[PDB]
Amino acid sequence: MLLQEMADEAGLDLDELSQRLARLRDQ
Amino acid sequence: SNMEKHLFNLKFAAKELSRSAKKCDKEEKAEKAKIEKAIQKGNMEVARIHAENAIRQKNQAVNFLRMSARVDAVAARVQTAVTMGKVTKSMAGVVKSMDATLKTMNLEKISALMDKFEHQFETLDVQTQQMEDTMSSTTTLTTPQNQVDMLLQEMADEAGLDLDELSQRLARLRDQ
Repeated sequence: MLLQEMADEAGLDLDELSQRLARLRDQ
Repeated sequence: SNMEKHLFNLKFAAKELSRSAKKCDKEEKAEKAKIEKAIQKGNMEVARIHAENAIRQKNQAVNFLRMSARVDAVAARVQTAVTMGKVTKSMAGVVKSMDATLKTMNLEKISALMDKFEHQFETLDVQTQQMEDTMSSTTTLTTPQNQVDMLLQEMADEAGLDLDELSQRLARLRDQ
């Protein structure tokens, strides 16, 4: 987040995941 | 830089050749006068040497003038080059500056910032309206509506241009 913010400033472009993995584990 | 001083030297040599041609011209005049004042005394050789000297002065003068014109043209060309080079350097500088600025202050950042400006001042309008409502509610006894209306009507009739029972009836309705 810090890098993205400071890139937007300097002007140049560059949890649910684990939950879904848990879903798969339960499956 | 070096080109500038070299240009200065070129123009110096140009005007030097010019003044040298003028010097040769005035020397030609002087020799022509000396031959006049010498031929009167019956000197043929002295006149001859004076004459050839004058012709040499004239020829060298025209040559110096031609050379001066050439060098002036060359120096003018070099001046053009120097000025164009300064312009090019300045344009490169502003190009670098604009590149840095645009990379820093891009179009997207501009748009976002301007939208933020707009929304901020809309919020400020809301604030002003809130304060308007409150200030109009507070200072209401000292600024009735009927009084100001009567004043406006009277002063309009003067300047010449056209523009309790209610609550009692509402009370009647409330009682009904």
